[PDB]
Order: sequence, then C-alpha cells, then structure tokens
Amino acid sequence: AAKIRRDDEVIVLTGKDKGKRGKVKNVLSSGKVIVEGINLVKKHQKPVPALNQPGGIVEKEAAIQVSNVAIFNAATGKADRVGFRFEDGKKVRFFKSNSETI
Amino acid sequence: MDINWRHNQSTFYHFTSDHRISGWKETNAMYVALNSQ
Amino acid sequence: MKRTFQPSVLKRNRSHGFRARMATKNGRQVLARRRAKGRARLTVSK
Amino acid sequence: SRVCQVTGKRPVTGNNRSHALNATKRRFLPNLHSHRFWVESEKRFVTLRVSAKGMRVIDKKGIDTVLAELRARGEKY
Amino acid sequence: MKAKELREKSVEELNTELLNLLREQFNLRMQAASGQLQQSHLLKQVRRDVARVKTLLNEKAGA
Amino acid sequence: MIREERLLKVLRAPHVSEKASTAMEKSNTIVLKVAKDATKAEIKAAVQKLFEVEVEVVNTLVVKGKVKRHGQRIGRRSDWKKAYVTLKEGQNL
RNA sequence: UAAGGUGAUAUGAACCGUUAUAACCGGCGAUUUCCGAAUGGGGAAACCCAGUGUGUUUCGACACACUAUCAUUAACUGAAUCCAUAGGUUAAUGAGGCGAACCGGGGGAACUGAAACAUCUAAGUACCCCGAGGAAAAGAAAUCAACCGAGAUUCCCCCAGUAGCGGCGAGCGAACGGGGAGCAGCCCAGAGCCUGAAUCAGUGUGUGUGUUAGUGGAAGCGUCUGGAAAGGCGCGCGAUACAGGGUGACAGCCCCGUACACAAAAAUGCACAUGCUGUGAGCUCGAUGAGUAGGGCGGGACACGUGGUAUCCUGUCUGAAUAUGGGGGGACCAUCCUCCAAGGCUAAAUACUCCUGACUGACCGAUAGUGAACCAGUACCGUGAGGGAAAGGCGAAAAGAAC
RNA sequence: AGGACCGAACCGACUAAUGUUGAAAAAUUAGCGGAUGACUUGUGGCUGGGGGUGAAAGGCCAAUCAAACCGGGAGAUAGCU
RNA sequence: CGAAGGUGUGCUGUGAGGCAUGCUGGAGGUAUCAGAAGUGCGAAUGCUGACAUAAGUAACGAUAAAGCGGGUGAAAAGCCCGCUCGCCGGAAGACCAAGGGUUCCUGUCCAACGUUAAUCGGGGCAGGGUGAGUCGACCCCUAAGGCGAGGCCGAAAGGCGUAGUCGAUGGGAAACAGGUUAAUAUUCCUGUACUUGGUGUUACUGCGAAGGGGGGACGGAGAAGGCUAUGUUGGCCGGGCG
RNA sequence: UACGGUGCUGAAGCAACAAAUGCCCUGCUUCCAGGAAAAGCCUCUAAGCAUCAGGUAACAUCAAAUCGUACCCCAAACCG
Repeated sequence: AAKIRRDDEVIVLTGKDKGKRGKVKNVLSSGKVIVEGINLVKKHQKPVPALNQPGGIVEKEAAIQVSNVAIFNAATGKADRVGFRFEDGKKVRFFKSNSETI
Repeated sequence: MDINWRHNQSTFYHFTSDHRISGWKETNAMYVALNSQ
Repeated sequence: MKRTFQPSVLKRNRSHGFRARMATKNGRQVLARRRAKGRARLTVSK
Repeated sequence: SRVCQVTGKRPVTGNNRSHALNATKRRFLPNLHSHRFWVESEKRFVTLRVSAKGMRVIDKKGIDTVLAELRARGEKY
Repeated sequence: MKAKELREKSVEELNTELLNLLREQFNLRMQAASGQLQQSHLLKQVRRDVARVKTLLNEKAGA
Repeated sequence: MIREERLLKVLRAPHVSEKASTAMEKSNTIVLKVAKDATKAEIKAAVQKLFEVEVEVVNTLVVKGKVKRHGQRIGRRSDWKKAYVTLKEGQNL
C-alpha cells in the first residue's frame, strides 16, 4: 500500500520548506503529493477570452516528492516512518518508534 | 527538402549515355576521341 | 514526351495487386517477405 | 510422373562422364510402360504404369498380391 | 446493477434491453449532438449498461 | 419488418447547416447523419418509428472524410452518410 | 489489492469512488464487424451476388443456421452390359494456412583456387522444393577386431594433418584404437498352454511441487557550505537486508525495494499414488524377411578421382543358397575368426532461439549500438520485386515568461 | 477504282537555326514526308532474360540492353591503382 | 569552497607531451602499478554533416501587352470593382473518360510554399459541399484471354486442359423541359412521362427446358435522295432617332 | 432595394431560303481481302402438370436496393 496518503498531515524533510508541516491536499500517481501552503510557486497565467479571466500572478502549490515528506507523529512531535501491521484482518498503518497505530 | 535533395543528388548514379559526360553534360568528346585515333 | 508511367488502376491491381500476389507460389513468398520485413502496405491495392 | 506404380522407381540423377571426365548432369529414367494386366479374381483388366521389372515382380508375386500392396499404400489403380 | 439484472427472466431483460436502447441510448445521442446534454457521462454508463444486459442475456439463454 | 434493435442504431445525429436549414424551411426535408451501413428502407422506417412522422422518400449520399493534420502528422477523418429525408405535408420534426 | 480513478500526446469538461459491485492486477468465461487458408459462387483483399432450411401475433420484408475442395469410412443409388465396376448423392472424421533457427529428404550452381584451364577445387556450399518434431536423425551388429577380445545409436577430446586419395598438382583427408558425456532394450513374420501377469497409452481422483495476482519486510539525528543535501564535520542504529533504482549534489537507516518468511477462489505444467478402459506378460514348440544377396553395363556415396579397389546405393539387363546355409574380414584364393541382410519400434547424451523471465558484460553511448533510443521498415524513391533515411538531452519543479 | 494525286486533323521526323549549368535527361521555331492504308488510335489481353520480339538496327524489352531489373552466392577475384 | 568539457595565460621535458592557474561550465574525475585495445588521420576523384568560393554574378520559364481611376490595407505594377487596350476562338471555349483525390465553396492568416510583393492563392486553419427506378457502375451475356472439379502430364514446386467459371474495350429495360444553391443536379423542386419485376382480383386459356429454329448479327469504298441541327434574310414585337 | 440584387409583371414568339462530316442508313450500289460471340427477345415442343400449377389481357397495389456523383481533366489538379 501507500504510506503517505490523502487526508494526512505531514512534515517536509528536504528543500525550501524543510521543517514545515502541512496537510496533504492530493497525491499524484507520479509519486508526488500536493501539500497545502508548502511548495508555493508563483505562476502567472493569461486571461483566456473564454470563461472567467483572473490574470495576474497566482501563487499555487507545487507537487513535492512523496519521499520528501514524512507524516507528523504529534505524540513525539517529530517526523516518523510508517509500517503496516495487521489488526483484525485490517492492514493498518502504524508509526514506527512507539509502534502506535495511526 | 532534405529527402528531395538526397534523391535528386541520386539521379545520375546509374546512367548509360556516352555522348553526354556524367549522363547529362553536353560536350564534343566524341570528336575529340575520334580525332585522336 | 510520353513517359513510362501511364497509370491505370485496373492494370495496377490485376498486375501487382493482392489477389494476384496470392494467386501463385512466388507471390505468396513476396507477401511473406513484405510481412516479415514488416511493412505498412503489402501490395498496392489502394 | 515417371514413377513405376509397383516398385516405386523415380527418375534419379547422375553424370554424363566423358573421356576427359567432364561431369555433366543427366537423369536416369525408369523403363516405364503402360501395360494392361488381367486379374482373374476380379475378371477385369487393370492397367498400370509399371517398369519393365515391375512386370518381373508381377510375374513372380502374382497380380493380386501386387494390387493388395498398391491398395495397402494408397496407390490408386 | 449486476445482480439486479441477474435475477430477472429473459423477457424482462429484453424489456430493459429495449428500454436501455430506446429511451436512454438514442435520446442521448440525439440530445448530445444537438448542443444539449451537459451531462456527457450518461452516454458511457448507458452503453456499458447495455453491455451488461446483453452479457446476462447471453449467459441466461442456453450456455 | 425491420427489428427495433437495428432500427435505433441507424439514425445518428441531425445535420445542422444552411443547406439543411433551407431544406427544412423550404422543401420539408430533414437532413440527418445516419449509420454508414444504413439503407434507405432502414432510414425511412426509423424516422417513421422514432420521430413518429410520415416519410415520403429518402435520398442518401456518403460523405468522404477529409485528410487533416496535427503538427506534421496527417490523418483522414472518416466517411459518414447523410440522408435527405423528405417528409409529407403533415410534419413538425 | 485498493484510496484514489475515467490509457498517451493532452489540458479540459462530465463524472465514479474512499472499507468496498471506483480503478488497477490475475484465473476462467461472454462478445469477437470485414478481409485473409477464406471454405456458398465470384472478385480489382477488406467488395459484389446467392441457394437451402427454420422462425418471424404489421410473417408485402426481416433474423438465424448450413452450403468449398481433397483424403478415408459408411449408407443409399448407379451406366455402356446381364450380374457387377466406373460414376452420382448424403453423412462422419481428418487435412488445408502461417512461423526465426535447428532436422531429414528430393534437386543443385558459379564466381574462386590451381598464380592460364578442361580432371580437381569451391561444394553437396548458396539457392529452390517436400516433410516432421520439440528436437529430428540414427540405433540394438549379416559391426569391428584379430587368434586376445569388444559389444546398439548420438555427441566431445585424441588418434592425426597420420595412413591414404590427388592434372600424386592445388588440395582433400580417414579408420583402428584410447579417454569421456549418456546408457535401455524390444516387437511382428505363430500355434498351443494361459488370460488379464509386468507394459505403456487414454482418461478421472488424491498428494507434492512449479507457473499465472500478491503480503509483511530492519535501522538517523544535529550543525556548516549551498538554490536544494544524500556532501563536510559530530554522535548514533540496522544488517541472513551495503543487489539495484529514485529522491533538488554522492543516502545501509527518505521512498521503491533487497535478504528473509509467507500467500491462490480458479486454470494449469511436471512427479508420485490410485480407479476404469484398451493393451498385452510368461511357458513349450515351430518359423526365422526372393526378384533378394550376388553378377554385367552406366552413374553416385564412401577420405579413396576406376586404380590392383574392398564396401555401400541403384537407372538398366539378369539372378542364387536359404543354419549339413549365407555376409564380412580392402583385388583374389584357401584356412581360421566373427556376424545373420533382404520387416519394424525405441529414451538420454545432441543442434537451435521467432518468444517469455531473471541476471551478467575490461560491449556501444546518438556519424556509435539494431536500418530504427524519437508514432521506423516510417518519410521518401521505384510499375514492381525491392531500396530506405534524417531526427535524443530547458529546468530540481513549467514556476514554461501576468503586465 | 487506287498500298492513286494536292492538302488540314492524325501519324511521323528530312533540313537549318536556337537550346546545349535547356523551358525540355531529345525539345522549340521555320520550312519537311505520309495522310483509305503494309494507316492511325483507345481499352483489355498474350510473349521474359541466353529468353521474348524484331519489314533486321544488336533495335526494343519501364530515361538501363553484344544479354533487363531486384535480391542473394558475396567481403567473387584484382600479380593493378 | 566547484569535475569532465571549452577557452586563455604561465612554467616545464629531447620529443610525443606534462603541470599550475584566470574565465565559461555545471557533475562528475581518477593517482600509482598492472591489464586489454574499435589506441593517435591531411591526403584514399574517402563517408556524413556544416560552412565558404565564384557572387549579390547568371537567371526569374514562350516577344498574347498593357494603361488609368476607385476600394481594401500597415504597405498595391500584381488582389477586388470599373472603363479602355491586346490575345485565343476546330481553342488558350464547353462537356467528360482515364488519372488524381477535396484541389470545389465560404470565412479567416501571411510564417514557409508562389522563382518578386501579396491584402491574393490549387498555401495554412476552420466550417460547408457530392441527393438517382431512368446517367454510370454493380447486374444479365460474352470476345481476346485468365483460372480450372475431375483429367492427361511432370524429380518436387508445377505445365496443359474438359465441364465450368471469370473477363469489356462489345450485346441487354426505362426522363425530358423549365427553375434553383456560394458550392449538386437528366439526382432537388415544378410540369409532363416512361420501364421492369412482385403480389392481389377478374376474363379467357394448354403451360413447361443447362433442348430445336429465328433473331440479336455486325466488312471496305462509293453514290445520291429525303431530312434535321444550325444559320441567313424578310415579317412581327419592344426600344432608338442619335 | 443590407446596391450585391430581391420579388412582381411581361410584347411578338412567324415565314422563306441555305444547309451538314448528324439522322433515314445495321439502308442502297459495288468490291474482294469475304467481314465477333453469347444472353435479353420471339417462337417450337420433350420429361412432367393437366378441372391444380402456369400462360395471356385489363385493373389495382407494392418495389426498383447498393456504390459513384464535388473539382481539374490538352491541364498550375493526370504522366513529365
């Protein structure tokens, strides 16, 4: 299965946002994730003469790699790796280092 | 253009014509050879 | 001047077409080489 | 084709050799003749393309045994 | 809807067959190609639903 | 008779143009894109039974597909069939 | 298996799904237009035209199925002619076509070399054709050997560039014998005794294992440079896991994995076991392959070019003996030794890679490596067979340039 | 009547000039021959490589012909450059 | 805290070479001592790509020929409109077959294509456009010829060929006038028609073939005669009196 | 009258002569060099069917499917 997944809160390990926490917006099958407020790029797009014309410099979030984030433990308050155990026929994720099921 | 240039360089590679030099170039080489004999 | 290729579809097909390659041993070997070389059009049909 | 229907004699290949030993290809042909054989057990004439030693082996084995061999190997007479 | 179609009779899958083609399929091709039909996914789901009815109808009839 | 399963697959779209428009508003004919293997008896029966109108006669041409290109990649479109369906004096659609 | 999906260029729109009937992966099914062996007739492939039968509560039109040829078998018919054969009709079974190499067989060059060329060579090669299998072929001594013995076939290393063959030129080139790989023997020509006795073949079932989806899978932080850290420095931990790949520079400990340990509802390959069917064990006695062996003529294969040439094959003409017999032992005769032709089957060692998986390289890195890293046998050229390209790399991320 | 006469279409190609890296891998312009015949032309068919066809020139057989084109033997061979 | 590579400088060895370093570059390089070579290019009328040279030179493709006004446009010798002028008129007009295959028509763009410019185009992009009982094909029938069940023949592949079956360039049923679209028309519309089959009713009734006969069924040349298409002139009708 | 045209209305609409290489003519005359086939078409019957089927005539009704149809076509669209 997948370790970092959709509605999950992560911290960022490498680059430009190192140590910034945030919630995963979505997760792309390239092996990337979009996490809110994190990898902000300053796109500037053209006001297309179709449906509504924003113009300007829109500040979006970019997709960071899945390996550049790890999910935030919040019981220790640090980054933590994820394993998979079976509980009652459910393959659950669990935090390593305190072994807690998420 | 490149394909037409390769094929249109490839035009007189298998020729036969003997009065024309290289298949196409007009000359007087028949009279030159013939007068040399 | 009257060049060599004076086209006719009926002679193109009766001569070099598929039902005429398949009609004999050696044309079937022609089609076998064109398929084996892997060729977008085998005969000249249309 | 020039095959004896009894003995199965094809034409084979060979060489014309000469006095200077020049090898040339040739074919040796069987002595194929089309002869009409009376069978008494069927009261009929079955015509075959035999060699001239298919007739020897018909004279020795008999025509019935030979026809049993041709019917055995699917040679149609 | 796969067990639901599986539990009828041959006559009733011929009825919902002819109603998938009739009511749904044709009116959405005519409605789709005349500028209407905002909802385009209906074309897909109708088409696959006719595939289900013909599948169960072939499985129910004989082998 | 023609089965209704066949008879639904034949008509494909109404054809919108200005020749089509003047055919409707001037000579009762509705122009519509049909199945490529659809005969005139099938188109007549399918407009008789799917728009519940009365058809006088059908005229079918087949339109050849245009060789377009994207970038430097050509491709022929696709042949379709167009039916000029002449209705009777009582019609709407 | 699953929290994300509706293949790519290629974004959108419209939606589906989140604890299970989204999607993705696998087993088995269903559908599978038209052309193509193409098979109902035809044809300029992807089209034209049917016949026959069954059914269609608008049966004035539709739908479905069958209809090719040939071989074999059976049934019913059936001439010249009486019986009968030929023929005809119908049914059942099988075949047909494609495919890269390997294999057996039918045909079979020449350039070249001989410093010319004809015998010879190249070479039974290239090529053409037929056929078959996962291998084929061969194979169970009418074989060698040599007065001792060996014991079917096939493959490898010697023998040995040897003996020989050779316009005795150019060249061709063994066997015996030795060492290994592998090892397996049988059946019919024929009756009685006796039966299902080993034997395999076809199938069911059970077990084991493998394939086709998968599951879990260790262990790290601080600080400095930097756009970014996996790098420097400092201190820790894993290892049956430091194979490899990715991650914003070089990561055992970030991610996917690797070692390791497990997993199959279903379909299967292999190996045992077992049920049924077919098949026949074993004993006594008898038989023990005729236009054949051999011969004459012509040719070919044997390393051996007709030579003193054994042996094998046969196109032609002939032609035995048949266990008190016959073949061979390199002209040939005698003595001695060995073997039993004219019927057939047979695993393994062996050869090859269209194709699949894993791994590896003192192989190539875009004028190289495939012709082809890129929608390449394409564009293009040629009536046609056929010929046949060029063309990779922004960035870490499009943030790909609002105004 | 005519392998009759003059002469357009039509078939041809005798002379000259131009052209000869052409407008054209054989033409243009001005004259020229045949023009009811052994003529000419359209569409289809047949003949194939030591082979075809030839009112014969070794002509023609897809701008190729004292032996076509394609592929292969094949990296033929080259005492020569 | 900056590799390979690229481009300079300085030092150094007898030489092939080596070493250090500035700038570009942006991620790899490799001592020493061994090992293996697709191991060193100026020549091969070498192969591939690039770029010069002649040189801003010859040429810009029939000596049928243009001139002006106006419009559009950023720009007009070339486009559109108008008036003149010239050229073809047994063609340089019109309609097809073969062949091509969207080039047709409309809107829009001027990068490349157009031997110049281009607003234009057979160019780019998008949309539209081809309507049949009577035209043609398919279809029925056949020629040359192809293929060919059986068959005869042949090492194999295969050759020939009977029945048959295909094969037009030939034989076989039927529509004309007028109007219309930017683009189709003997196809659409208006008017007036015709042909061949199926089925049903009614009246009369001998029907029936891969069989017999007719017919289809067919040469070159020449000669007139009768016509028509078509044209010329007069009449008529409308307009002009310059 | 989006000046591009769009509708409405519309007179005469005859005769003479000339005349084809087109039509009668697949004729006629003539000449040797002696000039396709098969079907549709019309007829005759054989086997068979014979108060049925079929044939003919009139009327009515249904059907006539499929593919081509743009555009160039002595040419800037075909072969060069």
